[PDB]
Amino acid sequence: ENVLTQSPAIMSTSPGEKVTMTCRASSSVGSSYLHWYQQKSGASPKLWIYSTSNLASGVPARFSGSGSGTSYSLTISSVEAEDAATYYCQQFSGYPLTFGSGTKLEMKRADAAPTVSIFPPSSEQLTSGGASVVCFLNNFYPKDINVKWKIDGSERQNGVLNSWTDQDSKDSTYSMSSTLTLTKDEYERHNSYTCEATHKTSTSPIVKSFNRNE
Amino acid sequence: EVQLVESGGGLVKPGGSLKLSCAASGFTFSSYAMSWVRQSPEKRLEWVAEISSGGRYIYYSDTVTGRFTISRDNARNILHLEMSSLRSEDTAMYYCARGEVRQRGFDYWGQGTTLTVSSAKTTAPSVYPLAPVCGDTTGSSVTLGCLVKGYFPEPVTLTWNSGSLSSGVHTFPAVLQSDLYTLSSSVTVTSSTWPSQSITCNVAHPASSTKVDKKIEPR
Amino acid sequence: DERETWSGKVDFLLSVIGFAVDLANVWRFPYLCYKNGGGAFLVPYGIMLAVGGIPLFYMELALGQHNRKGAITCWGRLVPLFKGIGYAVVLIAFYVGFYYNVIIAWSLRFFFASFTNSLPWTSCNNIWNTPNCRPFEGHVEGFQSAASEYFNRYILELNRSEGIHDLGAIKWDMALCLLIVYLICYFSLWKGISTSGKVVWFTALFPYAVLLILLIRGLTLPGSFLGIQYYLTPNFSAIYKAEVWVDAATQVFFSLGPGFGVLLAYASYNKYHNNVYKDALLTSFINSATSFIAGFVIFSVLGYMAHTLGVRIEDVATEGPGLVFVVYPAAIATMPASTFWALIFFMMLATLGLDSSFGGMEAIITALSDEFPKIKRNRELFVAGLFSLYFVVGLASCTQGGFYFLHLLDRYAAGYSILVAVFFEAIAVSWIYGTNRFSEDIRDMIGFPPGRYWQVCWRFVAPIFLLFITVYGLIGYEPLTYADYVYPSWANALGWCIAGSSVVMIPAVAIFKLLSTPGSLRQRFTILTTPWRDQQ
Ligand SMILES: CC(C)CCC[C@@H](C)[C@H]1CC[C@H]2[C@@H]3CC=C4C[C@@H](OC(=O)CCC(=O)O)CC[C@]4(C)[C@H]3CC[C@]12C
Ligand SMILES: CCCCCCCCCCO[C@@H]1O[C@H](CO)[C@@H](O[C@H]2O[C@H](CO)[C@@H](O)[C@H](O)[C@H]2O)[C@H](O)[C@H]1O
Ligand SMILES: CC(C)CCC[C@@H](C)[C@H]1CC[C@H]2[C@@H]3CC=C4C[C@@H](O)CC[C@]4(C)[C@H]3CC[C@]12C
Ligand SMILES: NC[C@H](O)c1ccc(O)c(O)c1
Ligand SMILES: [Cl-]
Ligand code: NA
Ligand code: NA
Repeated sequence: ENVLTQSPAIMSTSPGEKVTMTCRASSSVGSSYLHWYQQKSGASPKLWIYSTSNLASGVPARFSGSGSGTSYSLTISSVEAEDAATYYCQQFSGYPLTFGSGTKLEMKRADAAPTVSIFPPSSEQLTSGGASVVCFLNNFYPKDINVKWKIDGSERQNGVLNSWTDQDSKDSTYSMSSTLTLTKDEYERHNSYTCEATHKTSTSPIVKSFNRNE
Repeated sequence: EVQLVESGGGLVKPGGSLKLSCAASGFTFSSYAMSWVRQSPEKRLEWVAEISSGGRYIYYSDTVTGRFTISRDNARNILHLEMSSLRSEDTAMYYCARGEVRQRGFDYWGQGTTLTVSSAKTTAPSVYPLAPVCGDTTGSSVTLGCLVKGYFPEPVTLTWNSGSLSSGVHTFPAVLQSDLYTLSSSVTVTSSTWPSQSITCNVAHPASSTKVDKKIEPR
Repeated sequence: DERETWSGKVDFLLSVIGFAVDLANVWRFPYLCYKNGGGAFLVPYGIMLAVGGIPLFYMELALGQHNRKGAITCWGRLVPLFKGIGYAVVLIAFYVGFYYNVIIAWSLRFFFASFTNSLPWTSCNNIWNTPNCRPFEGHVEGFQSAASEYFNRYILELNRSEGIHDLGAIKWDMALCLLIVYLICYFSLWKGISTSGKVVWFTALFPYAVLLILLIRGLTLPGSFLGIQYYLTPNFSAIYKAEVWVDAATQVFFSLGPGFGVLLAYASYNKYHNNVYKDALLTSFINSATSFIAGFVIFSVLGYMAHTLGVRIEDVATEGPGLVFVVYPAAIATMPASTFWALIFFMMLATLGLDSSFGGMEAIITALSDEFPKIKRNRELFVAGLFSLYFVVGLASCTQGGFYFLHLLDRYAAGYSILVAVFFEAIAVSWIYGTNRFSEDIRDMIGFPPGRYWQVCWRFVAPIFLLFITVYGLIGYEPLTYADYVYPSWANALGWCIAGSSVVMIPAVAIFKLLSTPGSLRQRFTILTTPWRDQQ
């Protein structure tokens, strides 16, 4: 099996810059058999470059390909926001057919701190026996963020579900949801719940709390 | 002009068997080799099987050989994939791709069809409405939420006010935890619009014939 | 089936180049240009080449590489109802072996005759000459040139034979030469393509060394440009006459030898994923390119003959063995260092033929080694016995009247037989196996299907291209005669049996096993039209 390794795995770029990604094969591949596919977040793959250098129909001229043997590369001349996607190389010269591990191209934007919002358990859920307090951390950049839960003053590390969104296609931001789940008894046996968010934009964390009275 | 449509496939118990289909239109189907390519939930592309124009040459991936059978119907322009003794590793979205010329690649892909192989049991989601807590207000916009908890399998579809409200919504992708999916979504609107106008969460889980609406009220 | 493979790819390319490029590239193509409008002849020649020749050439190369078996086994596995095609193709190759090598012997005989200070065929005052000898070629039937009389009265001794009945004595100098060619063929096709594919290095490349030397020598002779004029100067009036289109069509078919059984055998040792399409286009071009280059070598000396030696161009712009054994040696014997030109020229003729002999013989050896394992196990023995039958029967062509016998085979061994054989090959491939089923096989080898151009040519043009030949070949038919000799009507029949002994295998085998399988009429017309691989 001819495994194709792509690097980098993720890479950010500001519109206008030049982008290059590489596809290294574990066995020599005929140049006429190396292809590249573009897959946008949520859609299916689309043939992008075939025979190393040939642009598929509809592919703008700012895309180029090159390489041979075991080293190939896809290169964007001046990257545009509509180029944010995952790029897969693929060899068609030997069975089994093998796709590369892919390079995810994300857009670079200015830093943005998140707008946090804390939500106590729904009344419907409290009667079903459980209690989930969710917390949204919306429209921030860069993607890495860190959430922390505190019940009263003690921090709670267990029973959390975090989810990230794909990079937004309009403002290039990220958003992240985090849900803390406890039993109704455990929940009603405490007073204040706190959602602390740590992010590169701030020296100290953004906090949002609420007491089970107001 | 060329169209490929995958179909069939959903939840299947391990060891079970299921059959996928691909409908071809817009070209002389009988002249092109076809392949199935799947994409695991970890988003990795993996080729599975290829069948030649007249079905006389068939290649299989090592990880699938002996269990999957690729077949062709040039009369009705349909591609099939017969799967047996399935395992969880086979869980993926199965793509149907056209690729006659090895030197040109897979020039057309279908929309995909999802196969979930799991011994978990289908369950409907509890849909809870998320409304802020009495406090600050004093902002141009406020944000609401909707919690879809403990369902299976994928997918569920979530909209706000039946689709009229779209700007300012973040529906976070679902996360599996101990055989149950949880999923949340947030909307933000100017204070002059809520609770002035009514804002409602519309969840849909066809796997469990669920269809619920939850109006967000600030009790 | 752990079939062996060409030690290197050049072994295959040179083996194909060698089989294709033979004396016909020298003693027929340039003549056809000079006769059919010079440069204008390239119009119908290139069209017939692109539309009939290279398609069929490409087809058999792909079949051989894909089905990986000799001619008999291949067509059997392709459509059983037409397995006889493989038998006809092997028998035809067998017959032409009885006369193709004696022309190589003539080349060695003249080669050994050139080890002298003054070439024998120069003057008209030898024991073999007649009072009607003249120094160079003329246009009166009873007055031959010095070189003509040498070839006729000394080498062949054909003057002492009254026809095919009167054969006469066995010229043991020719028999010795014939043996030296079968000995060369033996220790070449001796242990398979392991050595075959290497001997082809010298035999396929050496002719280009000599063509290069003779090309410089000829173009630097007084009057050579005049020859190039008779060779090429266009006269597109010839394009209008249908005699030049059948001339082009026929030369293109017989110069590539598509469907003769050897391209199949040669390709059957390629690796399954070899780009045989790139091979067919490469070698087919090198073949025609070699004919073009050769025309300059010939007519440069032809113009020299007509300008310094004072002869009519029509009297020396001949074709066939007369051009290489009479006209050209005469000019060689008239230039400084003649002994050198004569020695490398006759050596070129030899190596031009050997390649093509190898191919015809391999077609037989491979086809049988793939259908009867007794032969495959004892290769060295089989060819030993084959060549021996060739040589022994070949002694009848080392006789004094051998030409009459050899001339008979030339006009009947493969003349119409191979045409009807390839016609069924094209019909079987495109219409009974299927062009889509065939294009699918090529896709699996080279990764892409043949274009619609190649499919249209295999399905409609190729059968018309081959009928266009066979029809006009039957229309121009006239009884067999050499000079004043009229062959007796029993000889004229002997040739038709040789012609039929191959073609009959097609309907004969189609009748035999059409009854050897059990079932209904349609149930058997389908058990015999289902390919072998479509059974697993
Ligand atoms: C004096 C000597 C050198 C004459 C040599 C002439 C041939 C070498 C040239 C003349 C016409 C050419 C042909 C013109 C047209 C084509 C069609 C072409 O078909 C294609 O469309 C290729 C792509 C495809 O259909 O797959 C293949 C090459 C071919 C046969 C060419 C092959 C080379 C040919 C025979
Ligand atoms: C390396 C191993 C080679 C294998 C052996 C070669 C086999 C070829 C034998 C041909 O026979 C000879 O041919 C010569 C060709 O001409 C004749 O010379 C004839 O012509 C000569 C001039 O060319 C004259 O000098 C001679 O007297 C006259 O016999 C000669 O008689 C004859 O026996
Ligand atoms: C004007 C004339 C005499 C020029 C002679 C041209 C000669 C040199 C040409 C004609 C045929 C050509 C050969 C055709 C086939 C191949 C296979 C290729 O993979 C290696 C080169 C090789 C071996 C070529 C070498 C050069 C060649 C021999
Ligand atoms: N062009 C090759 C030549 O016509 C030829 C030589 C030997 C053969 O056995 C044959 O069938 C054809
Ligand atoms: Cl030719
Ligand atoms: Na030829
Ligand atoms: Na030859």
